[PDB]
Amino acid sequence: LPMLQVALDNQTMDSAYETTRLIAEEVDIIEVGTILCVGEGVRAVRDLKALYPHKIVLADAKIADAGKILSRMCFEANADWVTVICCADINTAKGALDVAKEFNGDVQIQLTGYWTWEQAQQWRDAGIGQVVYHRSRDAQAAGVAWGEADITAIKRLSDMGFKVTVTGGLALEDLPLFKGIPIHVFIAGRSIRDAASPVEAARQFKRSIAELW
Amino acid sequence: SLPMLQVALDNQTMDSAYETTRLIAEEVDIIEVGTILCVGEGVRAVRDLKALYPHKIVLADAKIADAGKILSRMCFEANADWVTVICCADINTAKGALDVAKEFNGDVQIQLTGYWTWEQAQQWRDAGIGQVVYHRSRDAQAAGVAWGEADITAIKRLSDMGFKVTVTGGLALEDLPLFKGIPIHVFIAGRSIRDAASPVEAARQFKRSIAELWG
Ligand SMILES: O=P(O)(O)OC[C@H](O)[C@@H](O)C(O)NO
Ligand SMILES: O=P(O)(O)OC[C@H](O)[C@@H](O)C(O)NO
Ligand SMILES: [Mg+2]
Ligand SMILES: [Mg+2]
Repeated sequence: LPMLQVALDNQTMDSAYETTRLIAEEVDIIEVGTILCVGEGVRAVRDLKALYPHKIVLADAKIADAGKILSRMCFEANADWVTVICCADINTAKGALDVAKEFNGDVQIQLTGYWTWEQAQQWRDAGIGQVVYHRSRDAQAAGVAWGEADITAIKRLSDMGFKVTVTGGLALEDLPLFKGIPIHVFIAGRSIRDAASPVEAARQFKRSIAELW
Repeated sequence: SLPMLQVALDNQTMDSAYETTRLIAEEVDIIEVGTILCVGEGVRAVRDLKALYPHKIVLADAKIADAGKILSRMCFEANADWVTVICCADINTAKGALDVAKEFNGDVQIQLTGYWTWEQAQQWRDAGIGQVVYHRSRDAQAAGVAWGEADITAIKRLSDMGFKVTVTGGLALEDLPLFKGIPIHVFIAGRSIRDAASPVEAARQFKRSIAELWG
């Protein structure tokens, strides 16, 4: 089954803990959001992995350059996975991946904004096994909806051999769009954190995923 | 005008950054909180460095990729003057960051790290972005990528489009003459200042060379 990931897009640890204290055990992966990485720094990764060592922790650092340096910082803070932004030089993804292997972790390419199919082939040739297909929140706010072009692109990435994560303002009702595709992870940030009942929101996601896959 | 000099504080902790700034804060024009320091310490790095050096321009090199308004606002509430947005970001990300920047009488630079297109550049101009950072990736550098002709051509084209262009990426003193004759807004030096035997003298050498080349 597709795993469920909660995005902790919080500015401070105490704000993040307001969410984790409700739903840490209701999800498979705990993401330190980019907002939290910039707010608190990599202590957020160290702290959350110490709290939830049995969970996969993702540092959503969106690394753009200095792949080995920034990756090592996250992995030394005990991240399982790190993100590299899609426009990074290929050597940045390669550098992050080399460090990830030292820690038995993994690298995901975050597909936020502009990227190309040639770049996608480079990631595959470099040994990258995970991509995050992301509808940007700012695109969403400008009226961009999930659509058939997304489903097509997601299928194409899956066929290239990537494990695909899907994210970007996902609501419970969006899940059936992706049916039949071997999605690795669905991320929910707002739709879990900001729900009247975060526990219900997480359980509904898990229920629906179980129903559909 | 002479190109200004910006120090990149790509340190993992505040105390390491201060080992540099206590030497060169008054020897450079712009103090950058490097992406490595934003990730190492969080946005308190911006707040603390601006409190130390409130007369200096402080750049938060956050390389914002999405959530332009939220991430911009965090940096500006920490008293940043400038923030970076990564070149692949949705155009509405750049716009959102710029909207917030205007509230704080700050500014946004697009960081040209990695892959981007001339269509995207026209979009940034049309959105009201007035600065770009032309960057040779350190990982590209380590893979043997040198500065050269194609860079000069693109930097000129960016300047002609109306951007103030910052040049950065493993710059050494010996690289500066490649850019002579171009109205460069800022040169950034991270490693070549921080890691010098004498950071003060490294900064001063950059300043002397710049004054010779653009004087
Ligand atoms: O479900 P959302 O609130 O859209 O958050 C998930 C998304 O993937 C973010 O964490 C993110 O990385 N935005 O850039
Ligand atoms: O002079 P460097 O050590 O290359 O550092 C300057 C560069 O602009 C970095 O701060 C950076 O942003 N790298 O992505
Ligand atoms: Mg995220
Ligand atoms: Mg920088």
